Amino acid sequence: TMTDPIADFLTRLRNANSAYHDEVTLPHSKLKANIAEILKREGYISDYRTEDARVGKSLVVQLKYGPSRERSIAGLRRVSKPGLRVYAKSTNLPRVLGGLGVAIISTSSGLLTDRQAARQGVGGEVLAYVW
Amino acid sequence: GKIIRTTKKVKAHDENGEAGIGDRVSLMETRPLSATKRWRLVEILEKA
Amino acid sequence: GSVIKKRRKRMSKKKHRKLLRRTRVQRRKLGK
Amino acid sequence: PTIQQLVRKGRRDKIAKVKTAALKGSPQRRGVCTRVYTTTPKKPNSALRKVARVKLTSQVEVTAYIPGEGHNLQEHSMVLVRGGRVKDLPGVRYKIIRGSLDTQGVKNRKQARSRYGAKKEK
RNA sequence: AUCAGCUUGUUGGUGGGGUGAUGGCCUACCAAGGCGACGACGGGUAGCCGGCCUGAGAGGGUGACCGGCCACACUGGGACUGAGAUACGGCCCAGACUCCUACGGGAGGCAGCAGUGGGGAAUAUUGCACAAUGGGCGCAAGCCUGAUGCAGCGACGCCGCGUGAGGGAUGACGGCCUUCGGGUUGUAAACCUCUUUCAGCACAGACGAAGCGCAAGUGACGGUAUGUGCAGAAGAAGGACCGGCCAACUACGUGCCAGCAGCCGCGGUAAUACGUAGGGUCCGAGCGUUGUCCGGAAUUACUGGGCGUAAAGAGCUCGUAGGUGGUUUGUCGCGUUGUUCGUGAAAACUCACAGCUUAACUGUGGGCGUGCGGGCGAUACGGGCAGACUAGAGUACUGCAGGGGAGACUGGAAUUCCUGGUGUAGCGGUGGAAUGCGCAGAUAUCAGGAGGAACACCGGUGGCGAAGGCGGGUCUCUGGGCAGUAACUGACGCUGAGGAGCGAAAGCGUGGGGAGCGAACAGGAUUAGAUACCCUGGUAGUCCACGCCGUAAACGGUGGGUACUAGGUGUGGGUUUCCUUCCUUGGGAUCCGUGCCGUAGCUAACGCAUUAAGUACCCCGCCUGGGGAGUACGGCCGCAAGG
RNA sequence: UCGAAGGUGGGAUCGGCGAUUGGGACGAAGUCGUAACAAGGUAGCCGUACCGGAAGGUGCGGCUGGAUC
Repeated sequence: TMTDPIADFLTRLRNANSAYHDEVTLPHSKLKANIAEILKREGYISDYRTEDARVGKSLVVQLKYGPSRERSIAGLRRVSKPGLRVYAKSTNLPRVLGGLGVAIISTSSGLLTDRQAARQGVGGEVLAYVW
Repeated sequence: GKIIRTTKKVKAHDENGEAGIGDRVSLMETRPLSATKRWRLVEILEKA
Repeated sequence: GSVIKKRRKRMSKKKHRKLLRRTRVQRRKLGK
Repeated sequence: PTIQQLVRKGRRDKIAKVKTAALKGSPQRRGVCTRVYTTTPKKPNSALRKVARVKLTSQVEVTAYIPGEGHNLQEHSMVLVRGGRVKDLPGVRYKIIRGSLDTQGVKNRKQARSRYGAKKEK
């Protein structure tokens, strides 16, 4: 059955990217919406929105390419998955591509970036790597 | 690195025989009352 | 794969089964 | 395997076979030479390798190779064997030290003498 | 676990006892409890730690010196004195050993500092002193201290220094090569100056002692470290290696002999590899060899590996413990995270500074001490508690296809056998034959009868089943799947260690049945021989009823669940829209299976490719060089074979 | 009363030796055959059963990791 909606979100985004798609339609979740907002703020997706579907809501993510069709996101991976969960302190935050990437971290203050968490001096759960 | 859930057995003292099997209770650590008995029932918290 | 592997295995099994047949009554006598 | 499969069972490393088991955790070991003889090497080689059936103080009977040009070892000789495997003879894994106890150093040897127990002539 | 059950003061209670104190620590009585597949109960091994070695780190090995805790004192048991006892140099008893005896009885315990024997490859002196620090006794002087401070032996380890420095020829001999010209040793040697490090011979001579002492004295190391002089280079170098990995070549002798060797491998008349000489390279009071641990080894892969064909998916399902879990509301603050406080001995490591002529070494001051606990804050995620939803899952109603399964009855073709007509000398079989069947009437051709087994045509990469598997006809009983509607329950789901069930063929037990076929067994033929292939016979078996065994190339050599990633074209089952001739694969739309081809992606390659071997999450099984070996030993199952 | 050492008894468990006996590994030179690899001259292999100096043969079911059509 469905065990990891977040990793499903990441892999649907990745598969749609590698085939050069423009829209991705998803079941709606509050955490998925937060991930999509963090992705949009960092210039990884063109836009994102929410629609009312036949049972629940739905989330539509519009992907972004370059002028000569260069994919904006190069890689997506899930770090803390059901089974083995990953938690990080405020002084051992990870670095993606030596700092050129973004590591989404859920802390008690909300869903932040690794640099945001390092500046605010908090720690939490490392949901994913995007770069 | 996985999170592991494990259980332990504790012998505790209740004077009046109030709490029954299946209840949820609080316990406090005391002096040795007998051979392998070091806890006391402070107050039953949830019935069943 | 290659049939040399099955060939080695079959020869070993064949020899063992022949040996088992050769020492049936003796084995029954000892085990009992 | 699954991380739960690793939690339940874990990783069991391979077993490390014991090398030179007759020495019993010693660099050298003394023995009495029960027999001296010669034996022929494998397919592409041709010689008369000088070997000795000896009995160590580990109470283990072993074969040792005698290096050098010549030796004066017979039965009932105090020898001092050490490790060392020569590929040519499959059975031997020990070598008799030249220049200790009853084993003499080689004669008329003037290069790499220490490995053959020859004193530096003055 | 090739050790699954263990416990009877054992688990709890009460009244007493005992202790410095709680307590089955002990006792009398009552209740039947307590531990265990997160490994009880057994077997093996081992003193634990700060630390040490290795490693990028995680990790692996380890517990030598120095420091902390524990345990012991010839082996076993016991108590007395005190505040305090495993009481090493205390007591009692029982053993083994050593010694004295007048034979009645007595005396001993170096795993304290030295030392002996023995074992071993191997580990030291039967030394000085309480001068300093620490301890016991005493008012004090003072007395005791094999603790301690020193000394001797061992290149055993780390560090430092020396065996000489300058100039000296287009560069003496001699050795060794030579292309017979010449080259290397080599500025090296001989030669004229220089300084003496350390040792050698003399002289002086410490700090450690703001010490101790109420007596004028007080250093074991020690006349030592150290300074000032004396003539002189005067007393001081060896060990490996030179095929390639890897710094460094020629001659001579041996020729598969003697021998070398970490891997591949060198030696049989030209060896840079064996041995000896000249030369060279790397180290240098050391150089090699052996043993042990870590690395390289991503080769047990947490960091950081795999399972189509290289080792690796259980034969297939159901299900127990366990692991994991769709959208949403509130609460707790267990996991998570922030801050503050306590602790994390010293030594060790790291940074800085300082001291001994440098170094090794020492001291001082930070950091490190990666954890635990106490108070306070946060609530995104995971989790608990209390609710909600229908998208997963299950049920309900209406239709669909099917060799899915069990029982009973029953149909025809064909083979064999029997009975009876006709009929004559062959039939059968093979590459060719011969065994064999007939002439006592075979084969062949008709008519009648008995019996058993398998179901032509439909019928194929077409259907059904979890797999193994399933088609002559009819009747009775019965399991699963698909589609349409979406009324119902409201996460009830996924996987599943062990366990249970099903499981081709052969094989086993009891009782039937027996046409054809056919292991074994007989002949004939081939052949050098034929325990075979080919031919003629032929028992078990194949068949039925009821039970056993539990294996297959049980294969897609591909575990189950879920989501996503271009398409083209066959086929099986079902719903609907537009042309409607209103029939036809009329066209489209959509759900579920089953084939071929094909991108992107993946793979060592072959190949897979929406029925993945692609991209991701959950759970299980399995792999770690080839043999020995799926074998032995032990155990469980079976009548046996055997698994 | 408790109680070490000792005596008696039947079992449990771990090892050494053992007349005789089975298989395994490796050997400069030996005897018998030709089983597999090309349709290896009867395609090979898997489970099972019987038989044979030895490789091996045959029956039943299965697989293609089988050549030609």
